Order: sequence, then structure tokens, then C-alpha cells
Amino acid sequence: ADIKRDSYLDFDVIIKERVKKGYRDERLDENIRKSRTAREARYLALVKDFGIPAPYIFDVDLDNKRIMMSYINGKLAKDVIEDNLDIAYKIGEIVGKLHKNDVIHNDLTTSNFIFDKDLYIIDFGLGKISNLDRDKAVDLIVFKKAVLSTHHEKFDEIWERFLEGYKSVYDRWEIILELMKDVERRARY
Amino acid sequence: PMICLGLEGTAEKTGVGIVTSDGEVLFNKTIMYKPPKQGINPREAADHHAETFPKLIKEAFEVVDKNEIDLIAFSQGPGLGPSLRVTATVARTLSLTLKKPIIGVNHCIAHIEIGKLTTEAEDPLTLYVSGGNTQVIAYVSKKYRVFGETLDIAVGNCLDQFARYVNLPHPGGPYIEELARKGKKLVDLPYTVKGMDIAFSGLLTAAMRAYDAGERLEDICYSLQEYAFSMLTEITERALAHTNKGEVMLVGGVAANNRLREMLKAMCEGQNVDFYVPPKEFCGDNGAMIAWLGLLMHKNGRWMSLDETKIIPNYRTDMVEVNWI
Amino acid sequence: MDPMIIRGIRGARINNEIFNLGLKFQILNADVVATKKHVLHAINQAKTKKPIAKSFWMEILVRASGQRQIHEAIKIIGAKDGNVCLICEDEETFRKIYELIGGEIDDSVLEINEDKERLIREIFKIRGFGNVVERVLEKIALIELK
Amino acid sequence: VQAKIEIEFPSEDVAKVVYEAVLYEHLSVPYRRSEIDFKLEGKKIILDIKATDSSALRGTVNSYLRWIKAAIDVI
RNA sequence: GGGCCCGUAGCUCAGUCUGGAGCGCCUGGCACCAGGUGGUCGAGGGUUCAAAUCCCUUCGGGCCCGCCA
Repeated sequence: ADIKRDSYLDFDVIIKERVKKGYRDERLDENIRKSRTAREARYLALVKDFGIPAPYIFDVDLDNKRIMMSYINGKLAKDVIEDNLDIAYKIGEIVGKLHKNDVIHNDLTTSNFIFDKDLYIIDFGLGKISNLDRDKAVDLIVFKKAVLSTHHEKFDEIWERFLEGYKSVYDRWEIILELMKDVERRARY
Repeated sequence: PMICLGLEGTAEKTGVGIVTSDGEVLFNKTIMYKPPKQGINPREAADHHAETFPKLIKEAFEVVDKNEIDLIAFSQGPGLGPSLRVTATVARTLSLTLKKPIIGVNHCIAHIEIGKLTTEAEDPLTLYVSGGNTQVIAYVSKKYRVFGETLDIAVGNCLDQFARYVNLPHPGGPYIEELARKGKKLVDLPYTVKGMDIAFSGLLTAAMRAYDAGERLEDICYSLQEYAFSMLTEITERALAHTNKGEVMLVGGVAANNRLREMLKAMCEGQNVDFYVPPKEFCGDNGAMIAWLGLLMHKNGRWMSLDETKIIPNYRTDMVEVNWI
Repeated sequence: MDPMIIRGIRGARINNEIFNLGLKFQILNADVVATKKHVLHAINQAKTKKPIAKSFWMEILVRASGQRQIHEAIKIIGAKDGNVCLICEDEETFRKIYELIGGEIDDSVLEINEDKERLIREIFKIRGFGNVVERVLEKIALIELK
Repeated sequence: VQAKIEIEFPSEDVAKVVYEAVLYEHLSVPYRRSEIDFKLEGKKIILDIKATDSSALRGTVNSYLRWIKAAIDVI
């Protein structure tokens, strides 16, 4: 998943290649890199249909398992959410419609939302299509766990602002929140 | 040497140990439990602890005098509820029979501590995988914190029910490890890494659907084995990237499968880091780990009050006052 | 490499017989092509991406149309009278096409206008935040997905 | 549904030991499926469990039997 | 443009000429197997004593011949 930034004479290209993983079978490795780059390209493009800002895709190639997209000269969400709490509200915004159209970013966090001029959702390396409420709930759980393990000091306010933005843009937030409470407690007896 | 007796009742393997503060285990014994793979409205299967704790304790009495020890530690949690209660009551009985200090000990943290003592690692990122508890844990901000954990079923339970449907008698660990040595076709299964977490119900359901078609046994065995181990290795790799550590550990009974060890060796070789697994004497359920962690807790002055040694069946790893750096 | 020649000709005349002249070129609706970026990206992918159309210079249409289908790509990006855009490599072929179709040579049609914006959006079914030139660039980029 | 369990011991000291050992464990249950009183009377211990559910009552009494047996068999 | 199987619980597939088992789950407790409250079936049109169910058109999506300028 290495990224190389090049300045084409009219294109600001970033080539992201999915390096093979030695610990995995080369058969399954090739299969999963191919399917993953395909899904990432397709979903990161389809999210533009939502109005949700995302990097532009200049080209893809499954055989070479690479995606060369529009590079953004910004900083990570975590490096800026500490000094700016509004991007949690913006994350709620751009996740509300994303969940509304029933496409799930099963890797939601506060580390892959670049802030250069706006909030760019630069990674659907595990995007999926599903109407299942359980998948949405576990995606919310993953995001909450990530924000916990990253900014425990402000988790409460960060999650509250994120939920405010999400309920501002998404309307069925109550049922997914109650499923979040019902599932996050599934530890033991 | 502050001699301590530690007790392990977190899962189906009762453990009784005695250890010292110098860094060696004076005594350690384990005994597993083999159930009939299921149960309806079942009687608790943790009574095996209530039966073999007296025997192991008496054997310890023969190998060392019952008054020789100084401290006692019990696996407070996390683990199966009733078995945790059994080991807690046995530890309290011994503690205030001998009128000696008692301490509740985190099962996971004891796993990390013994993985540290048995090896050269200083502060490693642990991958604790077992029959019902799989999770990666790190030492951050003077606390052991859970980064990536399963959401539906642990790796050990997954392999257990897979062997159940394959009808390999329990334990199915080595049986699947060897039956998968000749798997040929990589059966299509749902690979899933939801952030740090993992889901395992989908993998099992797909395997069951495949076995409804009655495909090749060894092929599906190899497919599930590689899929689960790759998912665990992937979450371990991303957790390590999050930590930016230099050492990773693998602990728990399921670590008996050599392919997990080889996969982690390949991962660390590609990532220019080093990696360890504790020996079977410390890679399962044993009292030595609880004894060692009780000694560690009481050595640096963190005394434990007898009344508030109550166990927690949902004992999270970030609710332990770690003060031994 | 030979720099391919792209020309936006106003005042177009439809003549099927040119396609039967054995000339290596492609003609499209100049009001649908966003700019030189559109044709450049389509040409680059048709050069690099695995061929899928029955002809390379028809693969140019398949690429710039953003659709593998040809049966409706000819309908949606086929040449129309009044204004067209021709991509080729031969000066003699350029002269023959210009004589048979006619019009004025002015590449300034590659600039985009609000009517061009709306036409592109209604043609490519584009509804979302993003500058239309690079949004269409992307829409061309993702032909090779299932 | 009431359940009274009496447990005898070789000496008063052993009774005190098992009482103190199971005292915390009685209070260590985060949620009890039945009301339980666990008391010491010299060389005896009384477990009085009131339950509206038979299965959980049997589970609790079996668990108490387990823990008391382990306690007395430690020595 | 022309075939194929298709499109059926809210997620899983028959029920076609011959016109509901699945699953957070009401039904058991520390995965395991018995109960089911919860579908009236791509859209439209004609046939019907009873039509997903006999036929046709369209709508995607997957698949073959693709038929190009």
C-alpha cells in the first residue's frame, strides 16, 4: 500500500500500490490485493456520487494492483483533530450519507480523513455494499474504538460532536446507536 | 525469596503453580478438560477445577511444605465466570488458612508477563489467542490496552467448532493442523479485517455452507486455517504499525499450531523485528503465570486488600493499576 | 512517439463513407468532450489498458465514452452536425476528413462552458461534488471495473 | 423457593477460615440470580438461598457445593 | 442488438408447466440442538376457475455471439 507522489505536468498523481504480504499464501495474496484495489477504487469513486469529498481517481490497474489518484497536500485527521474539534462534526456529516446509501467503510477511523481545504475520505481499502444493520453497527464500533485508542483524553466530546454531525445528516441514527449499545456489550456472561 | 502460590481457573485448563521473585518457577502443573463438544441447559463444566485443585494443591504440598509459601495470587480475570469463582475461592481459602496476603491477577497480563520472563522481550505487543479470548494488547500510557479483538468468536473456539463439524475429536488443534497439511484448493471464504477487530462468524458460516456441498475435507481445513491465521496476522501487523513497537509476542493455547508461528516469523522477517512464543508450560493455562504476576504486583508495594479481591467475569485489561513499568 | 492530432471543427457534416475510406482516426461530439484532458486520458488508457473493443481507433471512442458498450456509445458520442472533434495521426487523412466534412479549424472549443457543463453532466450521469473536468477524467478512469 | 444448606467442619478455626474465604466470593458475584445469605455459626456454616427460579437456584447451590468442597479439601 | 439462468421474508434458496425451510430468535441454559410471531414474490400489460407461476414489454446487474463506425 506504498504511496508515491509525482507531479505530472498537468496531473498531481499519487500512485498507491498494494505490496504483497509474505506471511500470506501468494494465491490468496494476489486474490485479496486484486479484489481490494478493485473495491477501493470503485467505492472511493462512488462516494463522489454522494457529494462526499474524496480524491479523484486518475487511473487504476488490477493486474498491477495499483491506483493512481489525485494527490492532496494535507495533513492527517488525527494530527489536526487535536487542535480542531469541528472535523469530528464533519466526519459525522460525511459518514451520515455514506451510511445512508448503505455503503460501509469497515475501516472508519480518525487517521484517514485528510484536512487540506476540506475533509477528504481517502481510503476505502475495505469498502463494502451491504444493507445489514450489523455491519453498520460494527463499523460504528470500530470507529468508536479507534477514537478511544487514539484520543481517550477527549473521546467523550469527540464522539458527541461526531454523533451530532451524523444525526444532522443521517436520520435513522437512533436504531444504529441502540444496536451499537447492544453489540458493544457482547463480551461474556 | 518471597514464595508465592498462583492459581489458574480462567478456562477449561486448571493450573496450579508456585514461583519465586528471582525469576524461576518452583512448580507448575496443568490439567485440561475434555467436554462432549456441546450441551443443552448444561451443568457447569468448571467443576473440574473444584475436583483437581485439591489434588494439584496436595501434590504441591508433597513437593513443598504448605507453610513454605509467602503470598498467594488467583486468576481474578478475565475468563469463564464459574471457573474464575472456583479459583478465587480456593485462593482465598489457602490465603487465610496460611494467613498470607492474597491478590487477584489479570489472566491476560499474566500471559504477557510470563511471555516476557521466558524470552528476551522487554515490552512487547502481545497477541493473546486462546479458546475463547483472542486480542492484541499493548503497554501504552502505563496500561495494558486492548487494540484489536474479535467481535463474534475467538480463533480457538472457531477451530473447535470447525473440528466439531469435521468431527475431529477434541482437541482439534493438532488434528486440523495436520489435516490441513495436504489441503489443495484454496476454498473461497470471507476475508474480513474490520479496523483492528475481526469477525469470525462469516468464516464459519461459509465453511458450513461449503461442507453442505461436501467438498474436500483437507482443502477446506487448509483454507480456513490460512484465512484465520492471515486475518490475525494482519490485525497484528496494523496494531504493531499503530504502536510502532519493535517486539511482538504470541501467547495462548492456539499458539501450539506451528503455522501461526511460521507466519509470524515471515511477517517479522519482512518487518525486520523479532518475535517470541512462550513454551507449552507457559503457553496454555497454568498457575505459574498468576503466581508470577502476583509477586510482581506485591513486590513494588502494590498491596491488595483481601475484601476487594472480588473477581470480574468481564475483567477488561485496562482496569489494572500497572505500576511495575 | 508521434504526437496525435486533435482538432475541434465547427460546422460539421455527417458522412459515413469516411469511415469506409480506411483512415485511422476517430470523430466524436465536440460539445461532450470536456477538454484536451478528456481525449488525452482516453488515448493514454487505450494505449495502456488491455484492448477490449474490436478496433483501436474505435477503442478510442469506447474509452472516451466511458462505456465498454459500442452499440450505445455510437449513439451517445457519435459525430453530430455543427461541431465535432477528430483525433488522428496522418496529415493526408486530416486533409481528406476536413474536405469531406468541412468547417473551421479552432481548438478553442476544448474550453468548457456552462452549457457544456450541463451537457456533460446529463450525458455521463454525474451528480456529486467535484470539478467536472477531473470528475469526467475519473469517470473515464474506471472503465476496467466490474 | 427456599434452600437451606448446612456445612459442618472439623474445628471452629477451619469454619472461620472457610467462612472468610467464601465471604468475599459471596459478595464477588456482580449479579446474583437469587437472594443468598451466607453465615457462620461457630463450627458450622449456613447458606440460605431464596429463589423464584429453580434452574438458577440449583446452579447457585451446586456452585456453593463446589466452592465449599474446594475450600475444605485445600487442607 | 440478439440468447441464459435469473430478480421470492429485511438479509438464505425452492416453491414454475403441474397456476415456506432460512435468520437475534416468541419459544434453553451456561457455540449446541426444538419451537416461528415475522414473504405473499423485479415493475407494467394481456390470460386466469385459482398467475412469480401462461405469454409479452421494460428495468438494473452477472454471463455468450457481440454487429462497426
